[PDB]
Amino acid sequence: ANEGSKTLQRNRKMAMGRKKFNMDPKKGIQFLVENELLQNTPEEIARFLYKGEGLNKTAIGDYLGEREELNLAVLHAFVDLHEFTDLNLVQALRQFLWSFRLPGEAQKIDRMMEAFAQRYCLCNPGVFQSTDTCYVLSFAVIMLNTSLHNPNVRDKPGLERFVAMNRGINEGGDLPEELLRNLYDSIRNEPFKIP
Repeated sequence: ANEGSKTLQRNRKMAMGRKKFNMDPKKGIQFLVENELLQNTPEEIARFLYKGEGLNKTAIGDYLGEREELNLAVLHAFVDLHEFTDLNLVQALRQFLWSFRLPGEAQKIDRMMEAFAQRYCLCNPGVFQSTDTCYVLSFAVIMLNTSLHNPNVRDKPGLERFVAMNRGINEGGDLPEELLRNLYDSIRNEPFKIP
């Protein structure tokens, strides 16, 4: 056909695919793939969602939380797009929790946080020797953020309470108190921005 026309038609179909995605993620991806606007590979779908241009963060999280094989592969590729080397756990969490909004269903959140924990540990080999320590401490940080910054939680845990709540999780030992302190202060001073 002709180049200018084809480009303009493609750009509007792309805009349509975004709206479709935002109503129903699987249908949006289907429209873009069938119209040759997106390659149907786990990494190309993950880059598309990571860019997130005109996409609702809730719908990104909904797609990433589906149980079928391709969605799990896209989730793993999406987490691999995040660079976490030399970031502390809070810095890495701020970045991750901004790229999409977590689904409500506990089983979907579990898959997503497990994938995060694996990426953080692979990127920072010295920090946590167990992915279970990273997973548990990630939820501790998320809950601390709610406790310190939600006015409905009366009596916010102090640093000593936060240290004592996490004893025993570092392969039977404790995490360095300087690590716990730095995470606590980072959260006290700057709440997570949730999309």
